[PDB]
Amino acid sequence: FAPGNWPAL
Amino acid sequence: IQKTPQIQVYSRHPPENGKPNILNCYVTQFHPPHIEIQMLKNGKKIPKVEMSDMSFSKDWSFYILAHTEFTPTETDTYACRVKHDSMAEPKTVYWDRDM
Amino acid sequence: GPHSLRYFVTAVSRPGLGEPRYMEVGYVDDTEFVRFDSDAENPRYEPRARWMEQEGPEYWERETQKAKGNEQSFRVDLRTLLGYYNQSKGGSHTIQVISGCEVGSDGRLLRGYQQYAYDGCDYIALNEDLKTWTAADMAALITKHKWEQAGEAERLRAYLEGTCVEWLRRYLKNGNATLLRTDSPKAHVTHHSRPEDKVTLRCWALGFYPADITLTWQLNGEELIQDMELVETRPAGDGTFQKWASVVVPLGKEQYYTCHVYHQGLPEPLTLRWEPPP
Repeated sequence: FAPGNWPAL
Repeated sequence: IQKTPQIQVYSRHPPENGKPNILNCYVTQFHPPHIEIQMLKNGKKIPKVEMSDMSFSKDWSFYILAHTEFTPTETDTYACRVKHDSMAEPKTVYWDRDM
Repeated sequence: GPHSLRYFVTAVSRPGLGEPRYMEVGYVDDTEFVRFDSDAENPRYEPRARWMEQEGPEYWERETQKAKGNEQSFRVDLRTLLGYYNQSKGGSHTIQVISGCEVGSDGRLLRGYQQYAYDGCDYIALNEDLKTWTAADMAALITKHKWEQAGEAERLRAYLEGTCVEWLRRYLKNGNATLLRTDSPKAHVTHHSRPEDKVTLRCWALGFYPADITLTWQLNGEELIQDMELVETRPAGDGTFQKWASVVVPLGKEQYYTCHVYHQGLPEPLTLRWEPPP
């Protein structure tokens, strides 16, 4: 289950 | 901050003249990921050359396996050339059947 | 233990060629079990181990749609970092991320981690507390300020402690027999002479899995780490790995030296010595 909703830099 | 590719040329099974085999070119420790890997035979480029999926390790550097089927002989010389931005000119590693 | 579920993400800008390439690659105990690649004919999450074919269609759709959303985020992140470093749009740059969790034999969370890197250099990393960050340079301090005031570390903590562990726990059960995995090495010693008072003894280890292995040459007890020469472990191209270590010794003193092979699949470490037919 890969990470979703990656936070923007 | 780039990293120069470490290259290993070697066969899958123990080499033996006049018997089909796989020749590997294992390139590692390189960055950026864009790279050209050519396999050679007595100077001439080998046309049918497979490539594994690229991956990267815990130090960020990438690694990839290139390979082609070949039948070794007494006098054939096999090598693997690699182009990469870290290098000023290409890097040709020659196959030693004892390494 | 220790068992791990890591996700390796790569995003590379490619000016004057096309859109940026994007890859996610999942690992279970350092074994590729899933992969996504935007440069494929039809980009979707695909199994990379046959024990993953158990999972239903809803799993694959969910992971596939998630990856496409992630691609767009990293597409924006690439353009953001150009701004932070004031870099040209016509140059290629690479954003990498490793994000995962580790558990022991009991199942408890040993270490959760997530760390970024730009052009092969550390950018930002989540600390082992799972609360604060560590910026690698002045650009990463901009991201550090965002995620701290955004409270992003806390949202990551939920994934790493709960989701990652629970799913890792699930995968291990589905691929228990496959991940139990051990091929013992076939080992031998070759002799490579030379018109000289020395000879080269080379110790081989072939057809072994996993790639973790240690070869050593010894002289009557002590290990010759300094004078030894060895290559990095390498794929044979059929699931197994290869490795060799070598030593240069005086001519006629080959029986004084001893090779040792240490590996999981072995009941006990192998002890090798040069022997001719003759």
